[PDB]
Amino acid sequence: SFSQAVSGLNAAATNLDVIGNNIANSATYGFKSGTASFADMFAGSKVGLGV
Amino acid sequence: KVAGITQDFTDGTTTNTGRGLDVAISQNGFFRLVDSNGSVFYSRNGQFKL
Repeated sequence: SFSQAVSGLNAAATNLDVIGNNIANSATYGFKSGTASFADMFAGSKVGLGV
Repeated sequence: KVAGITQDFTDGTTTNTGRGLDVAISQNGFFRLVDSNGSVFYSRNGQFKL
């Protein structure tokens, strides 16, 4: 369906906002890098639901 | 007719991230986690915190 695709389409934007923040802060003196971590979703059925 | 939606349990590639508490099994095996209620689960994603 559309929801399974839009979940991945939405998850692939936080994983660019985080990289853009890291690129911008790569000049400072005490910055710590940030990363994101994803997990899948599963309801009572066997077909998945996305990210 | 659909007889079933079922998995494929092969192994993908391996990406060295260079952190400390990150394990990756190379073959058959599962890490055994225990829930708050006392249930037991078996997983393969191996990124841990402390």
